[PDB]
This record gives sequence, C-alpha cells and structure tokens, in this order.
Amino acid sequence: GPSVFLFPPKPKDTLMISRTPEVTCVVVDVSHEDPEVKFNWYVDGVEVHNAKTKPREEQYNSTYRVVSVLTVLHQDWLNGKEYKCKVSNKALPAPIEKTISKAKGQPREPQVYTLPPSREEMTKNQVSLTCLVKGFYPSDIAVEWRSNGQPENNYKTTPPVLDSDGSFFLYSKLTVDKSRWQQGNVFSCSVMHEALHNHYTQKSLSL
Amino acid sequence: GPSVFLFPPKPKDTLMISRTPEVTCVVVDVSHEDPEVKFNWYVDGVEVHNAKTKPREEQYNSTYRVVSVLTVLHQDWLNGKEYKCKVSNKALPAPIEKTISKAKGQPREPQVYTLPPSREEMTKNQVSLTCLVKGFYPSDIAVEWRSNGQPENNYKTTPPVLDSDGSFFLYSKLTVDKSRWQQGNVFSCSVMHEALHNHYTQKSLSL
Amino acid sequence: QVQLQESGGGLVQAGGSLRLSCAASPGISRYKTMGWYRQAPGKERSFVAAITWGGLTYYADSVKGRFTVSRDNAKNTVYLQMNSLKPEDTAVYYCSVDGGTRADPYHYYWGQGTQVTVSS
Amino acid sequence: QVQLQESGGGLVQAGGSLRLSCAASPGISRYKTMGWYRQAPGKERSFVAAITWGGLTYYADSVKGRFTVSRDNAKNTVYLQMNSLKPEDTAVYYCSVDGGTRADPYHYYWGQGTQVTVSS
Ligand SMILES: *[C@@H]1O[C@H](CO)[C@@H](O[C@@H]2O[C@H](CO)[C@@H](O[C@@H]3O[C@H](CO[C@H]4O[C@H](CO)[C@@H](O)[C@H](O)[C@@H]4O[C@@H]4O[C@H](CO)[C@@H](O)[C@H](O)[C@H]4NC(C)=O)[C@@H](O)[C@H](O[C@H]4O[C@H](CO)[C@@H](O)[C@H](O)[C@@H]4O[C@@H]4O[C@H](CO)[C@@H](O)[C@H](O)[C@H]4NC(C)=O)[C@@H]3O)[C@H](O)[C@H]2NC(C)=O)[C@H](O)[C@H]1NC(C)=O
Ligand SMILES: *[C@@H]1O[C@H](CO)[C@@H](O[C@@H]2O[C@H](CO)[C@@H](O[C@@H]3O[C@H](CO[C@H]4O[C@H](CO)[C@@H](O)[C@H](O)[C@@H]4O[C@@H]4O[C@H](CO)[C@@H](O)[C@H](O)[C@H]4NC(C)=O)[C@@H](O)[C@H](O[C@H]4O[C@H](CO)[C@@H](O)[C@H](O)[C@@H]4O[C@@H]4O[C@H](CO)[C@@H](O)[C@H](O)[C@H]4NC(C)=O)[C@@H]3O)[C@H](O)[C@H]2NC(C)=O)[C@H](O)[C@H]1NC(C)=O
Repeated sequence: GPSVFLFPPKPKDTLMISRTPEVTCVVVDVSHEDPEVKFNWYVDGVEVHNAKTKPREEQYNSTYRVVSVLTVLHQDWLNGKEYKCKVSNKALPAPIEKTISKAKGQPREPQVYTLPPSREEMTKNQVSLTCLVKGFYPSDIAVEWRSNGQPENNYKTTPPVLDSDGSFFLYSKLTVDKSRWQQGNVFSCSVMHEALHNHYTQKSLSL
Repeated sequence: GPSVFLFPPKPKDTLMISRTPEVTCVVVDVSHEDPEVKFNWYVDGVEVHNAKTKPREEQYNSTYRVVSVLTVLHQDWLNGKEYKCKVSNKALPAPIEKTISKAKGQPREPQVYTLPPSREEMTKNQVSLTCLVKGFYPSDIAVEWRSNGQPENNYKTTPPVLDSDGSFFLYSKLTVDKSRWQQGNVFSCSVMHEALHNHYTQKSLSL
Repeated sequence: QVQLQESGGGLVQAGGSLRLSCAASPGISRYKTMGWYRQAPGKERSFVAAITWGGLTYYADSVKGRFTVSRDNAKNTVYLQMNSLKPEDTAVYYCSVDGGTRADPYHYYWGQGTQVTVSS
Repeated sequence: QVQLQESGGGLVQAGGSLRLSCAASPGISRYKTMGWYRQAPGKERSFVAAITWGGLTYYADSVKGRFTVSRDNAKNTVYLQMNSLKPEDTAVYYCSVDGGTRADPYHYYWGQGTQVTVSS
C-alpha cells in the first residue's frame, strides 16, 4: 500500500522574514493501476486550500510518489498550530492521518561562546575557529560566520545534539588561513533562534 | 514485504584485541503468515556457517523482527573484506541481499586539539571542555574522556561531519564542575582510530 | 464498511468490575494489534491497554494489575477486563486497531466509545 | 515453470549489432520494471540497462548511446538492442524484474542467462 511521510519546514525558513517556510507531504508506493491522490490540508482542524501539488513522480521501481507543499506563515508555526495532511487513495481502505507541528516545550535561548584555535594548530597553514552554541530549545537554529559584515564561506556546523538536561548544543568550525588569524582579523559567530529577543546575537573572536 | 537492514561493527570493537566485532543483519516486517526466515552469510563470496541467530520477536505492530549476528575478524574488516547477508522468506520470490564494508579510500589520521572553557562561561556553575577532532577518514572513531586514570562520563560528542577536503571532523564536550577546573585537575580526551599509531592518541587539558 | 463497536460500559461502583467487549468488521483486524484508550471530559486520550496478534500485552501504568486485556483471534473481538474500579476510571472508552511502536501508535480504525461511570 | 527466459545470444564481430529479448510469464511483470545485467567471467553481476513500466530508460555509462532498451508492455517482453559492440561487451547477459532504487536494486526474478561473445 501507499505510505505517507510529513516533513517540517527547514530551520532557516522559520527564522527569517525573507524566506517562505513550507510543510511537505510525501506519498510513496502508489500503484500504476491507481495513480490519482487527493490531498486535504487542515490548519488547527480548519481546512485551507492554499497548498500546491506537483505532478506524479515515477520511480525506479515503477511506483509513483506524490508531493504536495503547503506554505505556512512564520507566526503560526512559532505559535504552535498543528498542520494535518489527509491522503486518499483508492488502494487505501481509509484515508491516512499525518499531523506535524513545532516542537513542544518551553523555548530557551542559546548561549554563544567563541574558542580560539589551539596553540598547537598554529603550526598548520589553516586554523580552526570554533563557536560553541549551547542551552537552546527547540533545535531549530541558524549559525553563521562573517568578517567585516560580509559572509565567510569556509565553515561547517554540526547537527544539534541533545544535552543531558534536555536542551541542545552544537559547534561551528570556521577555518581561515593561519595568516588570517595572525593578520589581526576579527571574526564573528552570529546566531538566530526563536528565543532571542533582538532577532540575533553575535559574539566575536580575534587574536 | 519484509525488509532487511545490515549494520557495521562498533568502531572501538574493531581496534581492540579484548573486544569482539560483529555485523548485524536485521529483518523487519516478517508476517505471521510466513514467520520462517533463513540467513546465509558470505565473506567476500565464501559462505560461513558461523553466524549466531536470535529467536524471532514480535513488535508492538504485530510483525516480527529477526536478527542474525556474525562475529568478524578485526583484520578482515580493516582490510576491506565484503560482508553479505542473504535472507530468504516465503513471502518473497527471491532472497534479499545486503552487503556491507568498511568505507573505501585512503585512511587519514585524525588531528586532536583540546580547547579550554570560554572566558564568558566561568560565571556559570559548570564549564565545558571541548575536544576538536578533525581530518580523519573513514568516519569510524571512538572518543572518551579520562581524568587521573579513570573514565569521565559527563560528556557528549557530535556525529562526524563531512569537511570540505573529504575528511571528517567532530567535537566532544565534557562538562565538569567548574570548582574542579579552577582547582587545577587534568582531564584527557582519548580517541581511537585505525589511522592512529598504535590506534590511539590523547591530549590533555588543565587550567 | 469498516467499523468497531464497543459494548459493556455502564454504571459501576468503586471496587466493582466491568468487562468491555469490542467487535471488528471482518478482515480489518487480521494480523493486527488492538488497543484500548480512554477519554475523560476536557482531558485527552490515554493509552489503556493493547494486545498483539501473537498475544503480547501492553498496559498504561494507571491500570497495571487492575485491568487485563484479552483477545480471541478467530472471533474478531477484544476484551478489557476491568477489576477493582476506582473514581478516575470514569471516562468513555474506545477500541482501536494500532500500528507504529508503543511510543508512537498509528490508529487505523476507532470505535464509537462506551461510557463507563463509577460512583462512590 | 520457467519464469523469465531470454533469447537471442551468440557470437558477433566488433561493431556488429545483436538483439536480446526476454519474455515473462503472465502477471510476474505486471506493473513492474525490467532490467538487463551482465557478468563477464571472473567478474561481478553489473547493471546494463533498465526500462520502467511507465517507460523511463536507464543505462550504465559503459553502454550509453550504443545500447537501447525497449519494452512491449502487452507482450510482457523487454528488448536490448546492442549496437557497435566490442570485445569488452563479451559476457552472459541477464534480464530481471526489479525493485528498490537504482543504487540498491531488489531482484524479484532472474533470467537464465545468455552468452554474448564478441571476437576481434
Ligand atoms: C513495525 O515495527 C517495527 C519495529 O519497531 C518497525 O521496524 C523498523 O523498520 C524500519 C524500516 O521501515 C527501520 O528503519 C531503518 O532504520 C535504520 C537505522 O536503524 C537503527 O536505528 C534505529 C533507531 O533510529 C533502531 O531502532 C534500529 O534497531 C537500528 O538500531 C541499530 O541496530 C544495530 C543492530 O542492533 C546496532 O548495531 C546499531 O548501533 C543501532 N543503531 C542505533 C542508532 O540504535 C536506517 O538505516 C534505515 O534507513 C535506510 O533505509 C531507508 C529506507 O526506509 C532510507 O531512507 C535511508 O536513507 C537508509 O537508506 C540506506 O542508506 C545506507 C547508507 O546511507 C545504504 O547503505 C542502504 O543501502 C540504504 N538502504 C536503502 C536505500 O534501502 C531505515 O530507516 C527501523 O530500524 C525498524 N526498527 C527496528 C527496531 O528494527 C517496522 O517498520 C514496523 N512496521 C510497520 C508496517 O509499521
Ligand atoms: C520504491 O521506491 C521509492 C523511492 O525511493 C521508495 O520510497 C522510499 O520509501 C521509504 C520507506 O517507505 C522512505 O523512507 C522514509 O524516509 C524518511 C526521510 O526521507 C527523506 O530523506 C530520504 C533520504 O534519507 C529521502 O530519500 C526522502 O525523499 C526524504 O527527503 C526529504 O524530502 C523533503 C521534501 O521532499 C525535504 O524537505 C527534506 O529535506 C528531504 N530530506 C533529505 C533529502 O534528506 C523517514 O523520515 C522515514 O522514516 C520514518 O518512518 C519510518 C517508517 O517506515 C520509521 O521506521 C523511521 O524511524 C522514521 O520514523 C518516523 O520518525 C519521525 C521522527 O523522526 C516520527 O515523527 C514519525 O511518526 C515516524 N514515522 C513512522 C514510524 O512511520 C522513512 O525512512 C523514503 O523516504 C522513500 N524515498 C523517497 C525518495 O521518497 C519505496 O520504498 C520503494 N518501494 C518498494 C516497494 O520497494
């Protein structure tokens, strides 16, 4: 039979006004004899007709996959409204229920700490500037590096990790030319999270 | 239709004489109509009759889960031998084959750096000691903490993350009572990896 | 169609005993798991108990020892033997067909519900 | 009870052209995907081409442009037109019916194998 998965919006999408977050409903394993599916979307139980559904998706195994995307406004999501996808299919005795919403629990704001490269990394051509970001809930978050305001591209950030008290932490690693850190440049770890009051917080790091 | 998933041995188990590494073959979605499952195991094509198999176990959703565990020689896994699980079941016209192996490509030795707690964290009740581990391949790795000889258990480490040069990195965070750190104790970040000399390295951290 | 019909609720007394029954349409129950849930007014659904096709039983902490679930696989009915009933057992009870894994059930079908009321 | 049965193999000269065909018993191919694989002596079974129920065609890089796969849904048969062949094509070719995703195929049924030989 067909199977349904419901996906939350991407973390960056929930946090900046210029982006449009969406909830995505995927149906796999829909047979060739019965390829047509109906989507019904419910925002806190009340139906909305604002979702966009794309044409079917023939797979390697000769099964169809269908995806419908419902754009959502940021404030609903942060305020905890539930999103519900209803999938009807003639190969399905009853329609399927999937419901998704923001993670539950009291939000907590991230703490930001910058740690300079270990003195032993100073023998290398490049050094690693690390940003420890801890104490936040829920797990959605945006972390970037910039210098002089413009962005910095040689960085990587870990997935969130559950700490022992139920909040999250992660680390971000910026690698720069060891000349760059000696040069005297100032680098900044900049983070956005729904529990911050002034839309961002940043902490700086320099030799 | 039943499904099979095939799992590698734990990284530490493959690097110690005192541990015994295993590959695990998990068969899910086994029906009550056909609960019979046969396992055949092949090491680089050669069948072995050495696997030890657990009795079936019904899940909450009324389907069966059956697992077969094959012990492995340390050197075989490190040298790239291919391990193959072959699962036959009457609800299934031909057996299912899954194959697992250590990842391909030149191993790279980890670099290990320890980073002290940030200055701005010393107002908190506990502090975070950070272990940065970067530049290694394949991603299999073990990380623990010790002090004065014995293990230190209040730590958490991130999954490995793919870096821009094809290597991996991770971070581990050990939280200690910040009375102890200003007291001046010595803590050690201890890591095992196949590309390390004698398979291990350690770096210490003190006020 | 596909239905679940509970039976056996009613008025009972503290320390009394009630036996619910639940009958399923043909097929919808075969090789699948059945659970009992309950719902007091203004509050939400509690897991109560569940039994698998093979016979494994699961209980909410609230009813362990006091309730026992049972099932006749070929007769397409599941029972909830409630013994030694207490004041908070009062609610309307539903039977269901369940999937997923105890932490996260997926409910295939729901019963209509039967009121159980206990006075003191 | 022979379920797949290829036909058409043999001996060819470099730059020539051969047609493999493969017919399935009724039903086993209905709403499914059929693939061609090959195996050289001492080598491993490796993908060649595949054609879906809906008509999407997939080719290994070794054969792109040179081979073309096709399938007659009503006759339950798949064809592999091999053009401009050279000695590295020499192997036993197998047709199959497939599931999974091109990275991890699941084979429902396998053909009997037909030897194709390209001489110099
Ligand atoms: C009835 O109830 C059953 C029991 O609850 C339930 O079984 C569940 O079935 C699903 C499949 O539908 C299966 O999901 C897979 O999970 C894999 C990881 O499993 C880990 O971790 C989970 C927790 O996250 C544990 O519960 C598992 O037991 C297992 O634990 C591991 O166990 C081993 C052995 O004991 C230990 O050594 C490990 O240490 C331990 N790990 C942990 C963390 O505890 C996951 O890999 C699978 O994903 C792959 O297939 C997906 C297809 O669904 C792809 O989307 C995904 O990307 C993966 O693709 C694979 O990718 C690999 C590399 O990336 C490739 O090499 C593979 O070839 C490729 N496979 C492909 C493409 O097919 C998958 O998510 C659950 O594990 C299983 N639960 C249990 C407990 O067994 C039934 O579904 C229920 N049935 C119904 C009808 O409701
Ligand atoms: C025929 O071929 C089909 C095509 O490949 C194949 O479809 C595949 O089917 C499997 C199983 O049916 C399905 O597996 C699920 O994958 C979920 C995650 O999917 C992501 O990521 C994978 C790669 O890892 C992608 O391939 C997916 O397309 C999907 O991509 C995402 O897409 C959205 C929107 O498009 C983007 O926004 C995302 O960014 C993008 N992510 C990427 C690209 O990484 C996974 O969540 C599912 O697991 C869950 O359900 C399982 C039940 O089977 C559990 O066992 C498992 O543990 C998970 O449990 C869920 O956990 C949640 C919390 O973690 C709970 O809230 C849920 O309640 C719980 N659900 C449960 C228990 O049901 C599952 O692994 C593949 O995704 C799908 N592939 C594609 C490409 O669609 C068919 O199987 C083939 N059929 C046959 C017969 O062979």
